[PDB]
Amino acid sequence: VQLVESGGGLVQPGGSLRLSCAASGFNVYSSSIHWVRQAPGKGLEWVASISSYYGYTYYADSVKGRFTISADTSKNTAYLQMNSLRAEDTAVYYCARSRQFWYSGLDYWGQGTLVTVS
Amino acid sequence: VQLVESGGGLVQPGGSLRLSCAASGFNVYSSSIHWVRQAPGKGLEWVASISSYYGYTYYADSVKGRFTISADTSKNTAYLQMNSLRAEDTAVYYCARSRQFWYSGLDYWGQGTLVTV
Amino acid sequence: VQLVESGGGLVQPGGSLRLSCAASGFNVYSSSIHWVRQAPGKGLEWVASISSYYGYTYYADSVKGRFTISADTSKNTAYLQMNSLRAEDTAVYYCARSRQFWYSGLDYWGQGTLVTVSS
Amino acid sequence: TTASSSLAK
Amino acid sequence: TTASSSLAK
Amino acid sequence: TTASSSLAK
Amino acid sequence: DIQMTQSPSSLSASVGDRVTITCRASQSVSSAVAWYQQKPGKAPKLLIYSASSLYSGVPSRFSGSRSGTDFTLTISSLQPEDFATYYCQQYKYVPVTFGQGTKVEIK
Amino acid sequence: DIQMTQSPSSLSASVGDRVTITCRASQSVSSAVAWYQQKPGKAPKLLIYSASSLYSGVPSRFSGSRSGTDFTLTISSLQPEDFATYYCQQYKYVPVTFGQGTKVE
Amino acid sequence: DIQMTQSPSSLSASVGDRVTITCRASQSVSSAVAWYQQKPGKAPKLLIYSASSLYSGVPSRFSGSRSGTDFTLTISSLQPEDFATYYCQQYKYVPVTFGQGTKVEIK
Amino acid sequence: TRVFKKSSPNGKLTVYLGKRDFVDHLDKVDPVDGVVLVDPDYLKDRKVFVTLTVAFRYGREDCDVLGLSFRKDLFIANYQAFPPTPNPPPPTRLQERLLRKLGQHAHPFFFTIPQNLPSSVTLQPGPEDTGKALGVDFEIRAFVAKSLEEKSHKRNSVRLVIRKVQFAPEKPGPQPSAETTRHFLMSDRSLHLEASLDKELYYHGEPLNVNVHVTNNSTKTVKKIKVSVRQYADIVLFSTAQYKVPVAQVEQDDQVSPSSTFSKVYTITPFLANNREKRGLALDGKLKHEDTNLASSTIVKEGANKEVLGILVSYRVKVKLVVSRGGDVSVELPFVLMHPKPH
Amino acid sequence: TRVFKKSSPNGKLTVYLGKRDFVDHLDKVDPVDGVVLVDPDYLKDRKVFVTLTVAFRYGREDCDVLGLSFRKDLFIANYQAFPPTPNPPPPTRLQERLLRKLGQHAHPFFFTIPQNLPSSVTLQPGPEDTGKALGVDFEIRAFVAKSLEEKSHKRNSVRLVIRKVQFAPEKPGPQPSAETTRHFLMSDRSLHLEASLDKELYYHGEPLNVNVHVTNNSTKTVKKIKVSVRQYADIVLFSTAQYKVPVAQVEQDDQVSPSSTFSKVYTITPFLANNREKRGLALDGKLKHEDTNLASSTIVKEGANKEVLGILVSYRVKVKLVVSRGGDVSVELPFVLMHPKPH
Amino acid sequence: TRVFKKSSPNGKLTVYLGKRDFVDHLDKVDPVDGVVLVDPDYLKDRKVFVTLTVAFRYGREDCDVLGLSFRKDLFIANYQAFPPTPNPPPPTRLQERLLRKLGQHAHPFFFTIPQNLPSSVTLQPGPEDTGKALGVDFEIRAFVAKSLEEKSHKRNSVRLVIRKVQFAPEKPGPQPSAETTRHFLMSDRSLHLEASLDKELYYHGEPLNVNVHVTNNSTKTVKKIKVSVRQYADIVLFSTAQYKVPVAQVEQDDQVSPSSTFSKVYTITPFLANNREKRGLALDGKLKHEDTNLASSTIVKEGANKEVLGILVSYRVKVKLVVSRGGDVSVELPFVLMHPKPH
Repeated sequence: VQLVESGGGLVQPGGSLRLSCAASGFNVYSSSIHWVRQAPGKGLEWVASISSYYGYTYYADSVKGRFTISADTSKNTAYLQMNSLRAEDTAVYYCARSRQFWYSGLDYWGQGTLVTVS
Repeated sequence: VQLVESGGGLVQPGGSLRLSCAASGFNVYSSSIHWVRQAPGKGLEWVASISSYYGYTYYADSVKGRFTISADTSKNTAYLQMNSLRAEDTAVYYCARSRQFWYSGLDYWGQGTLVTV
Repeated sequence: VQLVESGGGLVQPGGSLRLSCAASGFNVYSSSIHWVRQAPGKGLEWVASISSYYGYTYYADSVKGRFTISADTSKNTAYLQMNSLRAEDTAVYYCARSRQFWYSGLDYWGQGTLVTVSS
Repeated sequence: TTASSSLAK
Repeated sequence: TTASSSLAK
Repeated sequence: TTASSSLAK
Repeated sequence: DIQMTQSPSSLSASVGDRVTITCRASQSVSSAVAWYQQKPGKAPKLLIYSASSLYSGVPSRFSGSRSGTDFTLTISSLQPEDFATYYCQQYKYVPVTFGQGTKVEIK
Repeated sequence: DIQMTQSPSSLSASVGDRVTITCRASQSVSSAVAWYQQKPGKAPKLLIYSASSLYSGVPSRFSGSRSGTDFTLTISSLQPEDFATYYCQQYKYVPVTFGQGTKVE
Repeated sequence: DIQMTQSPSSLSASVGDRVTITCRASQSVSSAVAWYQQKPGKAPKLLIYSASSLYSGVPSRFSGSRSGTDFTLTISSLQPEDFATYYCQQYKYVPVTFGQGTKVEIK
Repeated sequence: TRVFKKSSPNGKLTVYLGKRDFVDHLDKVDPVDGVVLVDPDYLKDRKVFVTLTVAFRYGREDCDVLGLSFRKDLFIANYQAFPPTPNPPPPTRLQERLLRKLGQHAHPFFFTIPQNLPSSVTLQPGPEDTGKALGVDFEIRAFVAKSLEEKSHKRNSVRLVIRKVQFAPEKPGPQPSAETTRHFLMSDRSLHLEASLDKELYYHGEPLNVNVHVTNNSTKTVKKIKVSVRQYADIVLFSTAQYKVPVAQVEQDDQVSPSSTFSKVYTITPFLANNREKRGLALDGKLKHEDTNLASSTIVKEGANKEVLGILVSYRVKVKLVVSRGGDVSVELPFVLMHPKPH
Repeated sequence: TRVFKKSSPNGKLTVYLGKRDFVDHLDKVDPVDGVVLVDPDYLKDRKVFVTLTVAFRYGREDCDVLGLSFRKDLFIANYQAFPPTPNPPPPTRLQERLLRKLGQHAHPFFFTIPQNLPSSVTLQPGPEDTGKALGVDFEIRAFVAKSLEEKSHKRNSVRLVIRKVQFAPEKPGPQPSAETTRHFLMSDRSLHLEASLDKELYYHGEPLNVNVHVTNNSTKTVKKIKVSVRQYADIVLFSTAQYKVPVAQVEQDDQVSPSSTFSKVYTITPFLANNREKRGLALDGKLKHEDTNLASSTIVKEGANKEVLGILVSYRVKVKLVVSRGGDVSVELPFVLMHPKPH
Repeated sequence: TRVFKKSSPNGKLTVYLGKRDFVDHLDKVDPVDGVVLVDPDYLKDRKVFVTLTVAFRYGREDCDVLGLSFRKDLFIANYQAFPPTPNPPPPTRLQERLLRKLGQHAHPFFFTIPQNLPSSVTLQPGPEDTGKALGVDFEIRAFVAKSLEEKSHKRNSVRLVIRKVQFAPEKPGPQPSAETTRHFLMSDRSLHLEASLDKELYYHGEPLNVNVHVTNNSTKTVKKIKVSVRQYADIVLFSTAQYKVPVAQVEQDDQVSPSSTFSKVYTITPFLANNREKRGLALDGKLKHEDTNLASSTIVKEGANKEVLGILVSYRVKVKLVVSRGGDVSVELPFVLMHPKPH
């Protein structure tokens, strides 16, 4: 089982970018994909999520409407689109699995990818 | 407990007038207001009634469509509109209460008021 | 009880004719009317039928849409419209009664009348 | 048709 | 599927 | 209102 | 209409007497009858309701009873304040109907 | 269609003989077969219905019987007024089908 | 938010010691606490879930337990591979939240 | 006194009955005793029968083409009028006087309704349907037959409808009142309320006054206040059920501010005129199709048991406080609604 | 002669019957006797059972997604075909001849239908629904199992549909007729009417002739005339119920004047084609999905009792005289409707 | 460890319970044992009870105006908490430790769920309706009362919902597979097919890979192929019924040509997100209003009997081969769907 990220790098202030999380060895109909982030050296924060089995998605209030989430269940991957990046949001971002039935913490963590704004 | 009238007086044929009946001490959701009339010295006659609890109203055939009866259940009073008066309708008019459950005769009678035409 | 059909005779190629079958002594709600035909000297063949109780009608595939069958249940009578006649369809035509409940063969037969096609 | 009659005192 | 057979007299 | 307490070990 | 008839149109008596007044229905009204008292120039008062039961507060020397289609109001012992006019009505069917009316007096 | 065949096309006999006529179905129809008689120039008459039961009013010297999917009409004793042509049909599938016909002399 | 307090902000020990870390919920979250380990640069690993049950493959010298709303993570016998920073979490109410972080090191 | 009568279209079978409405008092119920009259020659030694039935019916007997009668019986009894039985069930005064009129060509008949049975109650027909609608209706049938299972032709039988109805007790019960607190999740800041009525028992159409009092020692605002009267029908035809509907209500914008106190009285009246179209509203017993009061609240006996065998209907007032940013609070309280013991 | 057969898809289990339609005569009903053939080595240690069931089924086996199978059972019987049970239930002529045919791989089986059961009946599927609709059906099921409670399987079982049907009695009953006198409330002047039929019993599709006679010695006018034939379904499942629908009717504008006399004969025919879409119409027993007559009227046994455990269906004529300005009057009368005794 | 607590608004009556999700093992089922604490002065002379009900409820307790509570019970039992009843049914360790915590003011209470009962199951509420929808629910109630028939009151009683749920067995059974040979009416040329799954038991949301094989040794063409997972909800409230609905399906346009062969594996997942609006889909036990998975498939005990009341739910895959000019064919096969045993 493995989980991989792609899409990080550098972004202009006020620009937009998209991030991806490809999952191997677990199914996105008995699992979930959560995105949590960490400004360098600081305590990590939870930002965005998708729960495919029920169909819902949830976000944090600090990013509502600016971040958005989607997943493909045949390619077995999850994507998020970030609009209008700002100095408050530049950080490293992780994608991670959670058991769906029933939530038992973030088991498997992607290798982390970073979003500089400059 | 009392029933009071007002609005009588003088009229010319072809005109219209409105009469009122204010009820004190009884409520118009467990009772009803009836109107009956009497040409001077003659035997009295029944003309109109309103039964608020069921919502219906009734009239005499000499008078259907030309009269109309109405009541307000918050002010606890009744009104009727007499359209197009004629010599045949000149009379004294009484408003009277009846038990709703169940009908037992007109027992509280207003003081009577008159309509000259 | 009797069955009679009439209206046959001479028809043009590409013309049309209407045949009638009047039933006496049996009802067109506990029975049915069938039509079968015979080129001279040949083995007869079934063409059309109307089943008034259920409301359906049926036809042979050689004739579907070109013929049409109909009946009146107050006049106790059947009619069919032989449309777009042609050389292949000239023959004698019979109207025959059948039991409705339940089918037991064509047992009252009209006298037969014929449909020539010619100029 | 439900009717009534009389009966004595 | 519902079929018939024979049965000689 | 469905709450919890604490039975001890 | 349920027509009403009442007789006699006028009558007279003396103090203490028995008096009878009759109201006759034009159709077999069951028991939905009532009787009212009218003094001259003044509003009524109901005396008998449901054709037998006397109304509260009335002195029992008034009295009525049913007889088939014919309803009888009586005064058991007449008094010097009875001299008025009396009205019959039915109330089983709308429109209700009031009677011809009759008067009672001394001599 | 349910095709229908019968044989022989023609035959001849004498008064009193016992003669056979056979009709064969191209598909396994049930006992829903009937037979008719046609004199030349005249309308038919039905002789056998449901492959066994002879029709009312027919002299009982006519007969028929089912044999699997081969239907046999035999006449017990031919008489001087039987000389006509005879037909076979199935009737439990539409369109119904009539045989090629046979004659007797 | 279900805010979180975590203390001490930094700790120190030697090989073999028994060390304690506390996380106090600002509201009475029942038992949906979990604990994670972050080495510098590297991605996390989850150590304890449902506040008591240690996760598979973890050496049993890690240990934690509930106490009211004061969740306690301890290391039963610290070893030279433990020098990292550790994070508290609750997962009953969305949005899930975060510890402030606490490092562990030799002296 | 007077007597009702009904007879077969052949006129040879006639039933007299004392009263159409029967009172019950939770320890006693009047009998349905009467007399039946027959032509002794016509009956030709058929037996003469009468049968009380309580039926959970549906659809009208108008001979409409409806999907008639989920016709469950709650109870049925039998009496043999002719040939005469032994003495039981001796004639009451009324039957003695009836027979003194009618002579020996009439025969007495008698019943006692089992006490644990409903009142006559009809559910209001929805306008989208046709004809009458379901309701527990009493009925007394009289007929002549050789056997009880016989086909019972229309000329052989006759039908008469009766009601079983309840009236107010002679002494009132305790006043209905209730109170409630809504303290916030952790802080002592609280919303609190009270309500009370004039009486437990009301006559139909008489206005109810509900008192309301509110204590708001909290930051939230009470936006709007509702008073409703709710009707409850405990259908138990086959398996326990319930149907509920508001029969009247009043609302006002008289808000209560934060850190504030308030009180008011609301006057409310149940009546039928403005409920003319509502389906499932329970109406008191109808003879044929007459209008009548909202179904009077039928009351259980001192010994409760299951208390419902057909339809059982009751009313409750409920008051709701509508609160800003969520957190509404409500209270409910009972009352009974019926006519007084007729004079 | 002929014999019907069905078999399991594995071919190891086969059932034979002599008839698909069973007649009943209200004093006797034909048995469903037959034979079942099985591979005696295939069954190993399982046992062969045949079970009759008559059920108030709904829905269809079309594999549709419907609210399927109100599988109420009225009557079920089971029989152990193998291992060989003792002598009851001695083989009939048919069973002996079947055994002579098949050999010892076959074993006989038997049933007898209780008298108090319906005919096959089906209510017409409304076009707004999908698949079949409800109607009491008979089914005979034969299967191999370790125990009667064991799980079923396609290869283990075979399932066959049969019908129970009734035919006309050997002799007709009395003529059907009725009359009525619409006298007004007090006036001697009156309206009077009559109607009568050819017979009590009719074959399907054969025209009914209703005689009508009117004696209008009154001031009111008979504005319009109608003749209708009504169908009644006395459906019972746990409660009593009924559904009634008109299946054919004819109007006539021939008004009857005041102070007048009139008579006429009207001819009417019940038939299906113009009732094709009407829901709730009761059709006679279907094998799979075939069209068939309006349901032949079920006739009660001489010893009646209740007689109703499923659908009971009957017909009546009724004639309505549409009197202007009140006085509307009608009359109804019965008849039975079924095929003649085949031969 | 932990305990769940509920109490009356008066605070005088409190119920402690050990677990909310009770499990059954098909040979044993965990008890609902617990303890109830009551103020010994408040109860005065009232008796104290706990009562368990499993009910085929409908509607919701939101005080909405719905057609509430078709409240048929499947099972009900009672236990006397106070005054102290004799020994039966001696305290478990959990009961004793609860008593050590609470002291003499508490008293233990006990139950055994009979083996012949369902799990918690709920039918999905239709969006056109309001509030909750039907589903068999467990509920435990405790009250202080004068008698078991005495009237209820909010301060007198307390309510607590619980669940009964089933988990996967320790070892799987045989792999599901099925095959068919569609030969035509007379000729040997035929259409042949097969299908199979990975295993018979799956966890919720884990993909099914259904294997399919086709061997078309005939002239016809297989036009389209479809895989569906069908859910079956057996309703056995009083008369047998079932409602069956497709919960996921996939289509393959890869037609199979005449005289040709084909095979493939299709991946399919049952899941709720795209079935949100579909009424009648059976969901697993909700506590109050929570979202939750498709109902885990109830498994019958080793001893069969009927073993069914309320709702029983199972699944099957089916593969349909659409064939040109008719003659279509399908195959059907079961599987079970439930969580693994938590640890």
